[PDB]
Amino acid sequence: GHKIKGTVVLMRKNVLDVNSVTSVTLDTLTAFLGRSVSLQLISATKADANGKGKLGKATFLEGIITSLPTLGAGQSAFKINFEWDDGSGIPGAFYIKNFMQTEFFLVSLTLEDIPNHGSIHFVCNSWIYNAKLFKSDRIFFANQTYLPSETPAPLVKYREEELHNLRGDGTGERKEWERIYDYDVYNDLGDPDKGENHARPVLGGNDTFPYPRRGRTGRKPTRKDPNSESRSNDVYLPRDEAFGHLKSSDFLTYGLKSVSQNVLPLLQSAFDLNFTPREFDSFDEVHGLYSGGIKLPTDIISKISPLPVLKEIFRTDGEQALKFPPPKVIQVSKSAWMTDEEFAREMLAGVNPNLIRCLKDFPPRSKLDSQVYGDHTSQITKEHLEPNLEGLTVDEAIQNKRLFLLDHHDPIMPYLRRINATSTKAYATRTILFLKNDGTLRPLAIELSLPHPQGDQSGAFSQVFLPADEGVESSIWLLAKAYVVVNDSCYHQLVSHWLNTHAVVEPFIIATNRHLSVVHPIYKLLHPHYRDTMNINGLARLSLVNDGGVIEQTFLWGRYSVEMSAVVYKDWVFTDQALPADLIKRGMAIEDPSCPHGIRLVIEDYPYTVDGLEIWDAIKTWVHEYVFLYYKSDDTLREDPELQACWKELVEVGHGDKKNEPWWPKMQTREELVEACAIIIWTASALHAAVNFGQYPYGGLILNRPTLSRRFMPEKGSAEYEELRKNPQKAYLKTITPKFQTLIDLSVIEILSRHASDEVYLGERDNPNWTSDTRALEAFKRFGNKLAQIENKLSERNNDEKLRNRCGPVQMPYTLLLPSSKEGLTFRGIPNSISI
Ligand SMILES: [Fe+3]
Repeated sequence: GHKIKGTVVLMRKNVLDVNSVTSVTLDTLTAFLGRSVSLQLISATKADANGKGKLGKATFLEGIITSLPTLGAGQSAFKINFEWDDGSGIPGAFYIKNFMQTEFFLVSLTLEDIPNHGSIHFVCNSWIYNAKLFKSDRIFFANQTYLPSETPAPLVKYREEELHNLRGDGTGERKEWERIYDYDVYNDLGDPDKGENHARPVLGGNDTFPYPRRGRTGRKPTRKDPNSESRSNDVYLPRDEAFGHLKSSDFLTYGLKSVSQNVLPLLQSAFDLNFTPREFDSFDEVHGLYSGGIKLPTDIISKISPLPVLKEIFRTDGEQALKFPPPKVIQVSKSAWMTDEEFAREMLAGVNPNLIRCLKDFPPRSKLDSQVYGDHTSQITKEHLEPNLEGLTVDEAIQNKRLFLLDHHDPIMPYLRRINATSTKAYATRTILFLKNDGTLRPLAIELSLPHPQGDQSGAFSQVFLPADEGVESSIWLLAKAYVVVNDSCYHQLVSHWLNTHAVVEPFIIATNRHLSVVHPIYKLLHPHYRDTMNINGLARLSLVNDGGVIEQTFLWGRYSVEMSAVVYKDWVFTDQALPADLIKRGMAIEDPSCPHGIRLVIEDYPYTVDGLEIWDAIKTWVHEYVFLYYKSDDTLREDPELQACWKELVEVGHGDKKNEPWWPKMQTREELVEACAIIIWTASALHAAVNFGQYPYGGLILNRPTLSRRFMPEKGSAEYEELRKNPQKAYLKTITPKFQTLIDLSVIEILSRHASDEVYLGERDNPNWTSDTRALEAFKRFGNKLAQIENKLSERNNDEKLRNRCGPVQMPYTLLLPSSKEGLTFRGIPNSISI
């Protein structure tokens, strides 16, 4: 016959494992070499008795390869030669068995060949556990992308069985070594076994709290409630969805889990004891968090300094102190955050730049049901509006599209009575803003509403606040804006960020692994965009969005945080997530064929939107060229059974509480697929980036983005209005997030706002050689060069002195949508995925 020459690249557990890597020819690789690892090649063109591809001989690893041009940090290569000939046909897949015992990460196999056949490459990227754990061996396919014509006949069944194996069905407790993808509802956030103070409602699968599904973990049900799932310190995810890293430090989720499992208890021990004041007393003390920091006791700066990942996150000085980095919002001016101009600017270029709407009718109305803040309206009046600017009437301002609204009235309202019985004291707020002739936005009125004067039957008890530049009235005004911000923070955290990116995306990763083979073109398109997502979500179920967790302890909606986001999810519409649709729904753009992206913006200098359209367009373009390389006609897409079962399950099961909505694209047209794939990529990439990487740079100062309010507005004559009059900084501080919780927030948002050093960016960036299809490689290249052109374009805008909203009084250039970034707390970079 002949020998096919093989190269296997893999990575040792010790090189990727969090417990080993902390730290980061003696020759360890010898153990991979006797009878330790086998491979068996599978024919793509020659079949057995009943259709299935013929198997070569299981062949063991033969020899260490010291060096190759393409090798790479932490990678080890091994020679292996497969006995094969003309008659065995061409290899298209292979089986690997690891007899070793310790798992390793299989990166790739390269076969240099026989025939006029070129090299066959296989990109595996899978941890291979001990063969005894399996039943049918780990299978990998070559490079070649194939619609489910599935394609080569001898591989058709292997293609289908791999998927059947991945779906696993839906019983059993899920184990570490497994790769089994399925759905469940959010029945695991509570701890009712610890008491019914800790029970939380199940989210999804019901009409009160509909929600996307999450990865099934199959633990045993709680003792006290058989519809909730026992808690574990170890949350399952399909193995391989959990990314390892070569540098200690890039294990960001470790740092998050440790903030709570370790840094928290031992920050109380110097509060719940007493080495540091329990409360801030001036704005100067908040700023010293970035300068000399807080001094702590040696006992406990030794418990929270010699732990993993958290070194390169808090800055020590000599000894005691836990320093924070100065956030960008204060780097040029420490006081600009208080400006009305910066308050309004942040609704266009801030952490949550998503929400503003154009006022179409007046006064603003509520969509709440039968009481009257809400069938009719808001209590802001025409005389409340126009102070120093241009003498248009409200009707004229509206007609000329110059009035805008930030409406945080309806979601918190029905829960206000309850949240206001805790330590939290909160309002439902609306804000009206006006676009000046200078193109910057100005806040004109803030309405602060509470429930049920008497009741919850004709219901709003509201007061309105108007701008003031001097005196007690200007402190009252700063407190009004804070009542707005605390509302905005919470909606940003639970809805714009958690729900709208993390939660909603997860069912797509499940649907995709369950139904599209790794060889499917659509699987390859989308795959980079799911990196580490299920992992970050698995940890947020454990430590972020859970009954005792940091989100419940920090943000306004408290204990009702997650259920409230399920109610918001009642209004979530997939196709309104596309940016252009989002802008039109909010009144922020109008369809217009004259213009650069078919859209004319109201507010031209809206940073998020103007930069985001560029990125949106670039993704849709790439998604179009790709999908039209593979789908010859709309009929070809209607005929794809993997794409159609994937879509069906997504709509019917994954996002199953919305199964009967009318807006779901039917995958009957190639355009509809491009639209859905662009939305998914958008969500996981640029939207998530926009709403996540500005958290520390903007909210790293608690004063600017407080997370909760604890005191009602000082009244009239009272002592607290007199205290306001005397030491307004202290009255400000009494109202917002206390020092303790500020510390935890900062610690968490600091890690969130960082990019790991091994992040993979949109930027044209991908893992290795993911496809042997040269047209797709090329189109992919055109996509990166476009991103590079847009990066220049956007940098040019930040240097355009006429676009004041891009900088503001804070002198903080909007760079969140620049595709490239170096790493760390940067204020930029678009990851392919929701990876933190
Ligand atoms: Fe995130």
